[PDB]
Amino acid sequence: ETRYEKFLRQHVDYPRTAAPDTRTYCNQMMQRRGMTLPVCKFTNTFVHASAASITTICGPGGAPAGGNLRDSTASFALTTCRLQGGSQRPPCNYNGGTSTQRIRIACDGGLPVHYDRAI
Repeated sequence: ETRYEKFLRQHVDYPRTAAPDTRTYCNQMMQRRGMTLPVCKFTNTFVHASAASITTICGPGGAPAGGNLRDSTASFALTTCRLQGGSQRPPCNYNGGTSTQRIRIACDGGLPVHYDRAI
């Protein structure tokens, strides 16, 4: 898996996957996307924009933010999932919120490789 593919798998959900509520969205998506084995990932943001929309952050669609970090020009629909309690052992239960925010990602060679935070 390329670092780019890992970024899409972990952080890109577009169009947004339908779910009954955000807790269920998080529970389903964290598992579907490979983030609950072998341990529960503590937190993860899904960005609801295309790979192309996010990739431009690394170039004309974003701005330098120190080191290899870039801030997006655009605000994006986001869902943020945070693990209930503190244990890495499954079962992995999540809570979640949604927002519309600019984002700060790490780029390498013009492509996204990590999600840093919402701005």
